Amino acid sequence: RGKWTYNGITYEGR
Repeated sequence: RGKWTYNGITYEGR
């Protein structure tokens, strides 16, 4: 956690 990547878009939520 904290990191989500989808469609090449990285998203570090927490």
